Amino acid sequence: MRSMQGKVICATNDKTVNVEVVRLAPHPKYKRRVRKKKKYQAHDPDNQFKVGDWVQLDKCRPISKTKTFLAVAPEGRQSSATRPKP
Amino acid sequence: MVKLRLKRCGRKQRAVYRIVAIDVRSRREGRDLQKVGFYDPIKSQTYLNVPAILDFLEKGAQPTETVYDILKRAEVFKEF
Amino acid sequence: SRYRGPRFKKIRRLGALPGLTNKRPRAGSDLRNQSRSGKRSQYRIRLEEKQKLRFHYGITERQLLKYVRIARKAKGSTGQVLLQLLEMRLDNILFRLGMAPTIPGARQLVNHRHILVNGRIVDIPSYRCKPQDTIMARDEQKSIALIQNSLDLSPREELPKHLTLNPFPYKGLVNQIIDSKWVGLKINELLVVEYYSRQ
Amino acid sequence: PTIKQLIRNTRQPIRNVTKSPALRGCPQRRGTCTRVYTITPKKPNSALRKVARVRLTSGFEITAYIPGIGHNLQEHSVVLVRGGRVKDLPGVRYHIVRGTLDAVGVKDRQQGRSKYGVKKPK
Amino acid sequence: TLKKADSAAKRTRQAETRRLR
RNA sequence: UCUCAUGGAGAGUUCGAUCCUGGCUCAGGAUGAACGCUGGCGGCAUGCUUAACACAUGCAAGUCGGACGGGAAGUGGUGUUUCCAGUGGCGGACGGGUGAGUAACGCGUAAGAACCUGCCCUUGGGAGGGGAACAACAGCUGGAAACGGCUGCUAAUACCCCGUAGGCUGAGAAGCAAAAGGAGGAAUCCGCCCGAGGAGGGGCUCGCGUCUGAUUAGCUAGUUGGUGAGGUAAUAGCUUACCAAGGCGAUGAUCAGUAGCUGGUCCGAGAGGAUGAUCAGCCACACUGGGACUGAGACACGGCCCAGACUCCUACGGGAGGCAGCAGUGGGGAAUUUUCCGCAAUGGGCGAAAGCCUGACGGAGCAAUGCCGCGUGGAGGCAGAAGGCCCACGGGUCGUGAACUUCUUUUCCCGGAGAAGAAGCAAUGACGGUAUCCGGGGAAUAAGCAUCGGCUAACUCUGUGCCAGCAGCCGCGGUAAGACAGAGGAUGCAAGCGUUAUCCGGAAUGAUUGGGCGUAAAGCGUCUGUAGGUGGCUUUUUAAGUCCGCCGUCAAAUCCCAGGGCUCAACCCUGGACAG
Ligand SMILES: [Mg+2]
Ligand SMILES: [Mg+2]
Ligand SMILES: [Mg+2]
Ligand SMILES: [Mg+2]
Ligand SMILES: [Mg+2]
Ligand SMILES: [Mg+2]
Ligand SMILES: [Mg+2]
Ligand SMILES: [Mg+2]
Ligand SMILES: [Mg+2]
Ligand SMILES: [Mg+2]
Ligand SMILES: [Mg+2]
Ligand SMILES: [Mg+2]
Ligand SMILES: [Mg+2]
Ligand SMILES: [Mg+2]
Ligand SMILES: [Mg+2]
Ligand SMILES: [Mg+2]
Ligand SMILES: [Mg+2]
Ligand SMILES: [Mg+2]
Ligand SMILES: [Mg+2]
Ligand SMILES: [Mg+2]
Ligand SMILES: [Mg+2]
Ligand SMILES: [Mg+2]
Ligand SMILES: [Mg+2]
Ligand SMILES: [Mg+2]
Ligand SMILES: [Mg+2]
Ligand SMILES: [Mg+2]
Ligand SMILES: [Mg+2]
Ligand SMILES: [Mg+2]
Ligand SMILES: [Mg+2]
Ligand SMILES: [Mg+2]
Ligand SMILES: [Mg+2]
Ligand SMILES: [Mg+2]
Ligand SMILES: [Mg+2]
Ligand SMILES: [Mg+2]
Ligand SMILES: [Mg+2]
Ligand SMILES: [Mg+2]
Ligand SMILES: [Mg+2]
Ligand SMILES: [Mg+2]
Ligand SMILES: [Mg+2]
Ligand SMILES: [Mg+2]
Ligand SMILES: [Mg+2]
Ligand SMILES: [Mg+2]
Ligand SMILES: [Mg+2]
Ligand SMILES: [Mg+2]
Ligand SMILES: [Mg+2]
Ligand SMILES: [Mg+2]
Ligand SMILES: [Mg+2]
Ligand SMILES: [Mg+2]
Ligand SMILES: [Mg+2]
Ligand SMILES: [Mg+2]
Ligand SMILES: [Mg+2]
Ligand SMILES: [Mg+2]
Ligand SMILES: [Mg+2]
Ligand SMILES: [Mg+2]
Ligand SMILES: [Mg+2]
Ligand SMILES: [Mg+2]
Ligand SMILES: [Mg+2]
Ligand SMILES: [Mg+2]
Ligand SMILES: [Mg+2]
Ligand SMILES: [Mg+2]
Ligand SMILES: [Mg+2]
Ligand SMILES: [Mg+2]
Ligand SMILES: [Mg+2]
Ligand SMILES: [Mg+2]
Ligand SMILES: [Mg+2]
Ligand SMILES: [Mg+2]
Ligand SMILES: [Mg+2]
Ligand SMILES: [Mg+2]
Ligand SMILES: [Mg+2]
Ligand SMILES: [Mg+2]
Ligand SMILES: [Mg+2]
Ligand SMILES: [Mg+2]
Ligand SMILES: [Mg+2]
Ligand SMILES: [Mg+2]
Ligand SMILES: [Mg+2]
Ligand SMILES: [Mg+2]
Ligand SMILES: [Mg+2]
Ligand SMILES: [Mg+2]
Ligand SMILES: [Mg+2]
Ligand SMILES: [Mg+2]
Ligand SMILES: [Mg+2]
Ligand SMILES: [Mg+2]
Ligand SMILES: [Mg+2]
Ligand SMILES: [Mg+2]
Ligand SMILES: [Mg+2]
Ligand SMILES: [Mg+2]
Ligand SMILES: [Mg+2]
Ligand SMILES: [Mg+2]
Ligand SMILES: [Mg+2]
Ligand SMILES: [Mg+2]
Ligand SMILES: [Mg+2]
Ligand SMILES: [Mg+2]
Ligand SMILES: [Mg+2]
Ligand SMILES: [Mg+2]
Ligand SMILES: [Mg+2]
Ligand SMILES: [Mg+2]
Repeated sequence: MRSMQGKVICATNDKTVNVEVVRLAPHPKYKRRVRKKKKYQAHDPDNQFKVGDWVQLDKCRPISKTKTFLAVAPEGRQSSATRPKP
Repeated sequence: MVKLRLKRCGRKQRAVYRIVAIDVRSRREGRDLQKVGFYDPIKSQTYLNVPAILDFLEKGAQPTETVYDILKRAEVFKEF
Repeated sequence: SRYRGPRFKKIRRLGALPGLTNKRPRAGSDLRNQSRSGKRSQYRIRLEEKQKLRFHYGITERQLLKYVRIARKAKGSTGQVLLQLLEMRLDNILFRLGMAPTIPGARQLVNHRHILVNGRIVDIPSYRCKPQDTIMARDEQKSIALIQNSLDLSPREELPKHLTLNPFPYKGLVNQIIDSKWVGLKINELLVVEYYSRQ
Repeated sequence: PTIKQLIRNTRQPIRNVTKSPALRGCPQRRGTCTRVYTITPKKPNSALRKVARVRLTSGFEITAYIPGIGHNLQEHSVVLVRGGRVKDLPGVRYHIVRGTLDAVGVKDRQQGRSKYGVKKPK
Repeated sequence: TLKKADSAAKRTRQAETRRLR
């Protein structure tokens, strides 16, 4: 299905990162939407990602008692690069 | 293995069967993969849906005696 | 499960009930004590409406209730649909074709297997009749005798246009579904419905 | 009120509290009478009420009312008790079903007999 | 002598021998 | 005046009255219900909720002589044919029961990649040459029994070796590995070994949804990751050594308490509340705990081993056992059935088939437990009599009610005939001589239970006198009681009617739809501010929400709509779909 975009809280450990994913959900009774935030242990060989980064999260075979997820370069994002002003 | 057989429904003394494709180790009325035919002795109502039967027989489904003979009368074994 | 009690009584209290009795009530002779309840609570009015219905057709309450659920299910005007349902009953169509003296008589007839619906014997009163249906007497001596003497000696020709009758074999025929104006009694169905809002 | 607050679960229901705890979710319970005695009712109702203390199968001891007129009940009798509250007497939440086990039916009651456990007279 | 437990006994013994193998 | 709607009711009670806030109580539905009184019949269902507490007896898993050697019944004999322990083969991992444990990827839903797979299909190649044992049996012997001990003996589709192998290990070089015959006179059949697929059944992994408690605030060190070696059918702290210091947590971790979950069921105008019996799927367990073995498959309910607790047998030296399988007994309890028939149907197991076994299942029996149908008579019946009760004694009312006269026979009784259910060769039916059909009698065999002060439909009289008693709330009852008990009368339902228990409703009384906070319960004493929530206008972008179309799926049964079948209905069957 659709992979999960999130941002990195902790880069400290080797070949791993700790990602925070925020997703919105329409709370079952009262119909307003709420932010629920979950953490993930993501497998990242090469240790390319640092703290603060915005990274897409992919699914794969289990690499540990926790990490099921492969750290993947951000899928698509609006360029923060300056655009023309017509 | 996969077996095409009768599953018993209706009520006391009045019996009506569905013809169904189901793994042989499930119970007699238990859950199944596909419903295919319909059968009944007293109203002498019998008819089937042949593409399904053929698609299961193709993948190796074994019928049971009663069912086997029902398929015989409707000539599903000749097309095979 | 049937009302074997005094008729004239329920007649006095409720009103005129065709399906019960052809004998007009006594002067009533209650003018001595002049005892009244005062007037009737709205509840009593509604209750007597329902009771009217129920006793005209010989139906039990718990039966009436499920008829009413059927009614609330059906798509259309509730009270009307109800009255349809009550008026298509077999002993009732039997009565209203004058094949019987009254509804208890017609019920007795139906019950003893003296009737045929499309060459098939139906002995249960509540059998629901559907359009294009043949109401016949069983071909035996006694059945014919009953139907003949109860048909001929009663002069009334009111037949309400959905009901056909033919002379020698005495083939009754149900033509169609009842019309609200063709109903067998004077009743505000609105009241019975309002009573049944609480079930 | 505030939605934000309602999503902290600020609505919780008040559970149903039973009127006859000693029954423990049953229609009846059998018990043995520890004592049979009389009590005076809360004023202005004065009379003398017939009550017996019963020790039950669920272990509790309660005080239950005996209906009708007259009774044969005495200590170490096995009766059957049912729910329902007598507004008169403080603390009495239970009756004694008449006509079963050790409580006989009320003698010479002709009407509404089923409540008091009485045969139909021939 | 007539001994009746097929399943029990027989499967037991078989299990032993096969286990040694 | 098109379309949508088939749906939301109140009443009493604080006061001398009123309006209000506010609780309590009632009218409705539903039971796996129990108890009281009463009880004719049929149709389809349902039947230990408590003690996952004990269990006497009988039965619930076997089959294959066409894998094999024997011996035992007959027969005249190895022409015929049966049974049978034993070795082997598959099956006992399905079916059946129960809900103790489990707040978990256990369940529902949706995804994934590192796997396994006997039987069943589809397909590519093969089955050479030997040898050795072990039961059985025999003899000797120990045992009360259970069950054993020595020495011989023997067959195989049972064991071992060698040769060959489109597979396995490995960068390669190389290295390594298989077989089984039995039927038939032959054709041919059922098998065997190695690969490669298919379908079904299993193992894992992850997103989301998955009870109450803050008077439970820090928890976790193989714990959270990395490498190296091991291990698993496969990924993995699954294991172990070393390195690093993480992981989870005020959006509630950890700890405690409760609970099997889901299709669904009950209620609700709807939004949603409560619950998880029967019926269907999944999990978990098998006297209490722990192990493994066999095997495609188990850590195995009617298998093994141990410990423990408990029951039995013993000739006292030792053994035997596990109903939460079907019935059945004790016990607990308000409470829940026969130690029944049958493999004929469907479904399983084994077999070449004949066939055998199936307390799964099909049926019967018991019980108003529930839903549904029918009955207990129909038509006429001076308006005269007996009797109950009321009466201002005039009369009223039980009452067309009965008695009485005719008609009818569903049900009852006595006789007859008598299915489908059975599937294509006939045969073969537990139900059952039942369902149904024809005849003969004959109103004949069959009505109770609540209530009658208000809510709430239905009223008077005798008996009692703050007594006896009633009551769901308000409250009745101190001499004429519409509220107690009796009678008559009436009303409501009706083979049921009431009472108690449980749940939702009404309750807008925990309020999203749908409430409040000056004085009725309710604004922190007042600020500063962190997380958190919302946030002015204009243009562009993106498309996460949002919206529309199409696809996959959300099992069948249930609910909804449309037909069809049991005489109708309940129930069953087909087809289809809104929601979300
Ligand atoms: Mg046929
Ligand atoms: Mg009466
Ligand atoms: Mg309602
Ligand atoms: Mg609000
Ligand atoms: Mg309530
Ligand atoms: Mg006050
Ligand atoms: Mg007052
Ligand atoms: Mg209020
Ligand atoms: Mg009720
Ligand atoms: Mg009885
Ligand atoms: Mg239990
Ligand atoms: Mg035994
Ligand atoms: Mg047997
Ligand atoms: Mg043979
Ligand atoms: Mg044999
Ligand atoms: Mg063989
Ligand atoms: Mg021979
Ligand atoms: Mg043998
Ligand atoms: Mg032997
Ligand atoms: Mg099992
Ligand atoms: Mg099982
Ligand atoms: Mg069962
Ligand atoms: Mg539990
Ligand atoms: Mg816990
Ligand atoms: Mg999951
Ligand atoms: Mg989860
Ligand atoms: Mg799982
Ligand atoms: Mg095998
Ligand atoms: Mg070949
Ligand atoms: Mg060879
Ligand atoms: Mg070799
Ligand atoms: Mg071999
Ligand atoms: Mg031969
Ligand atoms: Mg030969
Ligand atoms: Mg293969
Ligand atoms: Mg739940
Ligand atoms: Mg370590
Ligand atoms: Mg509501
Ligand atoms: Mg159960
Ligand atoms: Mg089940
Ligand atoms: Mg297990
Ligand atoms: Mg036990
Ligand atoms: Mg164990
Ligand atoms: Mg193994
Ligand atoms: Mg087993
Ligand atoms: Mg075990
Ligand atoms: Mg057992
Ligand atoms: Mg032991
Ligand atoms: Mg033992
Ligand atoms: Mg043993
Ligand atoms: Mg049992
Ligand atoms: Mg007992
Ligand atoms: Mg007892
Ligand atoms: Mg019972
Ligand atoms: Mg069979
Ligand atoms: Mg069979
Ligand atoms: Mg076979
Ligand atoms: Mg038997
Ligand atoms: Mg059964
Ligand atoms: Mg009986
Ligand atoms: Mg019945
Ligand atoms: Mg009965
Ligand atoms: Mg009862
Ligand atoms: Mg009924
Ligand atoms: Mg009459
Ligand atoms: Mg007759
Ligand atoms: Mg009949
Ligand atoms: Mg035949
Ligand atoms: Mg007859
Ligand atoms: Mg009134
Ligand atoms: Mg009373
Ligand atoms: Mg009540
Ligand atoms: Mg007075
Ligand atoms: Mg006096
Ligand atoms: Mg008096
Ligand atoms: Mg007087
Ligand atoms: Mg009274
Ligand atoms: Mg009376
Ligand atoms: Mg009841
Ligand atoms: Mg509410
Ligand atoms: Mg409240
Ligand atoms: Mg308020
Ligand atoms: Mg004040
Ligand atoms: Mg205040
Ligand atoms: Mg202030
Ligand atoms: Mg203040
Ligand atoms: Mg303060
Ligand atoms: Mg501030
Ligand atoms: Mg801020
Ligand atoms: Mg913002
Ligand atoms: Mg804006
Ligand atoms: Mg469905
Ligand atoms: Mg329909
Ligand atoms: Mg029909
Ligand atoms: Mg359907
Ligand atoms: Mg959809």
